[PDB]
Amino acid sequence: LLYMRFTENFERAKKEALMSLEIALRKGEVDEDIIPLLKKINSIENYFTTSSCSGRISVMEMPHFGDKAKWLGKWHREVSLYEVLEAIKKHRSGQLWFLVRSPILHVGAKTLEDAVKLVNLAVSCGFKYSNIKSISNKKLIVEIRSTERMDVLLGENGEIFVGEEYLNKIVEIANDQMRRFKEKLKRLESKINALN
Amino acid sequence: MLLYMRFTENFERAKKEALMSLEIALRKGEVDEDIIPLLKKINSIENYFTTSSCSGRISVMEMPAKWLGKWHREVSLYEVLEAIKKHRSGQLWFLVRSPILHVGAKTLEDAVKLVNLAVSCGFKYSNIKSILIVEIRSTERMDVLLGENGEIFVGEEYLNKIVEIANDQMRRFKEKLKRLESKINALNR
Repeated sequence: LLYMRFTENFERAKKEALMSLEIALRKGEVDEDIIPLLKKINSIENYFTTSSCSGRISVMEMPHFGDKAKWLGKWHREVSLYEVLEAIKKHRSGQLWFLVRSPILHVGAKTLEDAVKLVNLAVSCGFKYSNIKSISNKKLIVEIRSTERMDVLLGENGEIFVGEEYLNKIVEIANDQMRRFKEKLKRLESKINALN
Repeated sequence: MLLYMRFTENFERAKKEALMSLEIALRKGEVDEDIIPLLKKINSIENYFTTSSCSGRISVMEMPAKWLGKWHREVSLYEVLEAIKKHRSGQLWFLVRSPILHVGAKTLEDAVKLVNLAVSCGFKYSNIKSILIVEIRSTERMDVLLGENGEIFVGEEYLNKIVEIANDQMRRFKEKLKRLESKINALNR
């Protein structure tokens, strides 16, 4: 590690990140929910954004938990029991899981001080799992993430273990968590202005 | 002020206090035996010291939290079932948590070298935390909804499967801890 090299390389790193975002947007590959937030972060002089996401609910099958797998259903919105049931109907092999995951934002910072300021702001907005993920000679990345999540086993190798009542309760909680993620992202967007 | 050569403020005093806290924890057996080797190795390195740390854990809890059961080892189905029977209100969850270590470091270079090594050993969520300190953490976390407001939604067969998967994670945790401990010597100069 070369001290202060990421600061020296910041202008370059930001320009490259902006080009990547510009194309991603025009290609319709960015979760629309957080497009406003990403544009806002990039409008602040000492930061830029890299690959990010706004939260997800998924019905997927994998050999063993943690070994991320095949997505039968993937949503970054709240879902209905119908949508989930349609995904479940496709289950054939491995462990079938219903997963809820927090949004994840990766942000480059010009200095260590800028990074710590952002981490502290993110935590204040409800993203307790925010921190400095990496420091290299090219850039310093801050990761913003929340603690909410769910991992429910739905079946294994074609067999389904749950019924409609339990599935209804799981979807209810899942949608509550998704609602919280969306609320926290909007809160962060409104407060990042303080970074100036 | 953030100083690269003074990453963890008052390192000397902090390490002296941390070593004192570890001595007490060891004597009362309040230290997860699974992480003892690693903790001792990290503190033997001049540029580091460990603080609030823990090994992987399985628990049953309810929140609107109240812990109904807590274990730092592979659990049995029956001890988990008994914990679940204590559920009365709120959301009932079965949780699996990765071991977590907090490490102080003399310089930023020391902190980054440790994060990079930990990540290479399987602790992908290792990072630099603002309180600055290094946090070492893995990814095999689990949060399973089991019931709500006194009503359990799952049966014993289902719980047995969850317990088996949880124990599989705990074994994976032990494996990663051994790999990290066997490589931590590289940080010495």
